[PDB]
Amino acid sequence: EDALMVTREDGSFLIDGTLPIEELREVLGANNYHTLAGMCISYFGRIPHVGEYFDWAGWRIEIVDLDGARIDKLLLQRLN
Amino acid sequence: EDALMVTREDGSFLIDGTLPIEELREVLGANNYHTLAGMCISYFGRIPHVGEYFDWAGWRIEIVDLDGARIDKLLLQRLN
Ligand SMILES: [Ca+2]
Ligand SMILES: [Ca+2]
Ligand SMILES: [Ca+2]
Repeated sequence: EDALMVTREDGSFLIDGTLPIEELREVLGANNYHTLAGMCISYFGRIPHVGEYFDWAGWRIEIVDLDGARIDKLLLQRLN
Repeated sequence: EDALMVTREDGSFLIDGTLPIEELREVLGANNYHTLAGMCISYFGRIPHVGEYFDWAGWRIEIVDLDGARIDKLLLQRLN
């Protein structure tokens, strides 16, 4: 089944909302949530629009796909 | 229901694979397919991996989310 994380040409990451935060911490070298999508909902306090973003642990996390209410895909880019 | 197209902060577009090609042509100012996902499958001749891309009509089209076999979200960026 679908890869949970993939690397783009520029080194940024496209990541499934279900990735556990523990695993996210490990792969970036960087509660009321235990997954990436959960962390997003916690931060925005609502279901974010695609294209909204926030910064966390020296990374920018941008919503890139929703499936209905599900935060399905995020883009992670290291802050410059 | 879900927006078919959204604009990112840098002006690039995140677009649903179901967007018809006619409508895509209009929004970019730019068969065996009539949708964006269809055009992708036609180009690759297989279901592409997330992060694969091609150039078409002065734009780069990058796969950014799959749902199983469905090409669910694409990133469109104007070639520099
Ligand atoms: Ca979607
Ligand atoms: Ca997906
Ligand atoms: Ca999806």
